[PDB]
Amino acid sequence: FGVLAKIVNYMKTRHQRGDTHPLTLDEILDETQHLDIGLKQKQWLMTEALVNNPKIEVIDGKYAFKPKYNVRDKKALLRLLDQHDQRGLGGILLEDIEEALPNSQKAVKALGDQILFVNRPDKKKILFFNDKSCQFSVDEEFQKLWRSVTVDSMDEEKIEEYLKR
Amino acid sequence: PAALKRLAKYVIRGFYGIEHALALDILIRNSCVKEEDMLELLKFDRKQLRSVLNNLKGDKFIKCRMRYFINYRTLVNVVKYKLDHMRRRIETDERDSTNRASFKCPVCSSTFTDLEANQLFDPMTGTFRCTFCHTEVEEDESAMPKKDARTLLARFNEQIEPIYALLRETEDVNLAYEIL
Ligand SMILES: [Zn+2]
Repeated sequence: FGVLAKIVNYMKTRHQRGDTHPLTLDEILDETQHLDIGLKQKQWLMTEALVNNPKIEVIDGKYAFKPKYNVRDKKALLRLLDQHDQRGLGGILLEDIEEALPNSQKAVKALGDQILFVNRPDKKKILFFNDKSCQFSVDEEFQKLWRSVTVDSMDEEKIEEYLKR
Repeated sequence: PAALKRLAKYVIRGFYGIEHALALDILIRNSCVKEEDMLELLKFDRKQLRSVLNNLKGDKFIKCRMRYFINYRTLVNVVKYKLDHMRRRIETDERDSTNRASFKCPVCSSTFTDLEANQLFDPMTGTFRCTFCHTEVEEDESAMPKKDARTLLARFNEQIEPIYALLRETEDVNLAYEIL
């Protein structure tokens, strides 16, 4: 299993590197320095780790792309967002950076266009999201706003009654 | 009530912050949902999320179903009251706060009125004189925003009135939808 994780980690780094080109098992053994893992483990790999693998990509007669399977478009979820009922997707910042290219470069331009950052995966952690209409009144705003939290203080159907009279 | 969705969005954007607003965006969709599903989608922290929902509950923006198991839904129409209370808030600001006829002693920085002139005056000096600190009183432009500051807030209020006008017009059409 540990050995298999080193295969996963290598593959992870290669995906991160930008490439998803498939390789033979032997090459992967070599590159992971696990060539002498023995016939038995190799066989376990062939008849479980490589075939019972729920998200292994077989292409060009070789095994590729293990870390990811859920997303391949590597672009903003324009389709997901367009919907008025199924809209959404708060996503991890590290997921977006891992998927293809680092967020920060696109983001600096994006920060006043399509992206919003909230501190939420811990205050150090960041989630990416987005916006739409303006603020209502120019003002100090925070001072007026803090005097406007309504009155979530009862007799309020009666405070509108009183207010109407 | 598609326009009502914008007015609600507007109002949330100016008031509450983005930590409230992202959850609020889902609440804007208005659907009965479980806390766990809302937690999975948002990936917020359960504690802060409950803080948000409870603050919203305080606003009465939300209503629930008790199955215990709890489900949350939007009460929608806490909006007419919210608009009205805000107008009173805007109006109270528009009501005068500057005490006119109005002298103050520059030494004690306290305040007195026109009526208190008839008692704080002294004939021996032919001018006014404070009580506990015998000094001449002058003007009033203290703590209460200056004459030129008054103009700046009154204009600001005057600038506030139009920007909420369309919302009232939205409200006017919504109230017509409620006549029917
Ligand atoms: Zn005095």
